[PDB]
Amino acid sequence: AKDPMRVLKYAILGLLRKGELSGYDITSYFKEELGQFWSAKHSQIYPELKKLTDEGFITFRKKMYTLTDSGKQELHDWLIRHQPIPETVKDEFMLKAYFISSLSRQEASDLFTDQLLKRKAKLSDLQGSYEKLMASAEPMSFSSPDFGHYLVLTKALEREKNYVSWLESILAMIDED
Amino acid sequence: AKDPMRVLKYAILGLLRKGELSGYDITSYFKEELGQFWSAKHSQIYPELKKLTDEGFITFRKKMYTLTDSGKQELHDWLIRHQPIPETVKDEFMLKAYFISSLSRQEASDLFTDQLLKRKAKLSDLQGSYEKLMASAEPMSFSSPDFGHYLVLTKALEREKNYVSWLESILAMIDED
Ligand SMILES: COc1cc(/C=C/C(=O)O)ccc1O
Ligand SMILES: COc1cc(/C=C/C(=O)O)ccc1O
Repeated sequence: AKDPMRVLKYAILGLLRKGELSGYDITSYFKEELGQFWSAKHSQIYPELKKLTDEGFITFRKKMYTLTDSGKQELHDWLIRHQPIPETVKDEFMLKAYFISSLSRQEASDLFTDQLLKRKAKLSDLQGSYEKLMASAEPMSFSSPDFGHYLVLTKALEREKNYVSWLESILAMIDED
Repeated sequence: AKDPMRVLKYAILGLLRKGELSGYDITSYFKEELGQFWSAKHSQIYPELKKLTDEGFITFRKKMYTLTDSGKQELHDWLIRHQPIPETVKDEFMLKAYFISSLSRQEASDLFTDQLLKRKAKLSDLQGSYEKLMASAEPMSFSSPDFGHYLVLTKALEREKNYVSWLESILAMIDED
């Protein structure tokens, strides 16, 4: 069996791509933006940092961490590797939807309406984060330092907007004329 | 520590909601439609079936399995329970996108174009499954026996369409005028 903390490997190497960071800084990215789409069990971060140092991908000199040439190559190879798209992530709400025959029209309406209100609230939160990012002076483009952050935030916004739209469509079918 | 096979519990109870099924039938739903969004390690199915029988949620009389009144209540309580939306599923491609600063414009174009072609192919596959479902005679509605299947398939189609659209948008930014 392999160590579950290995899931943090490329997240850690990537965070270091632009230059040195303290463990505090790294831990901070996980507590903030990076933890929203690549959650860490915070107990795993320092141990994985140690493993990557010991494997020669990261060095340190507070301790300040940087990529080695080996680390840079390790991150580059992973970025450019093509992998099949993975298996669909288990969405428990969608398993419920699959079994909707076990609910009355009203029960189905209440289940879907609960999910819609929750997803609209999440979308409001993402929209806030997006507006915060976009409050920067430099217009957004491929060359912006913040382009990767823009990519993750716009993906999440589109994702939740699409979930909301789908739920509204189903509610209209549950509430057919 | 709890048993990972417990992830199959409500999938199994739900499959039995409309009446008796053989283990072959249950295994078949997992190999086909249900495995596409709620994947089972096929080694876990029979053991979980046994656990649910022994817990009194399912009975058997080939062995043919049915929900007990307890099982029906167990499925009902889960269906109507409201849970917070869970944490975002780790999408490794999106971690790469977050670190796009480590790629040239051409490298970024090639990465995103690979992902787009793969997602368009998956979408073609979902569209085929959708057309197969919709080849039934009875028009689709809340009251259709197939409404739950429609829900999972349309969700998946919308999901992948939205991913494709997002990728196209990013490719156009990578290829700005
Ligand atoms: C709320 O702020 C953020 C959220 C995300 C991603 C969220 C998700 O994929 O669900 C990414 C960057 C952010 O700054
Ligand atoms: C390809 O056929 C199917 C696919 C799905 C779901 C796929 C997913 O969520 O990725 C559901 C029912 C189907 O019949």
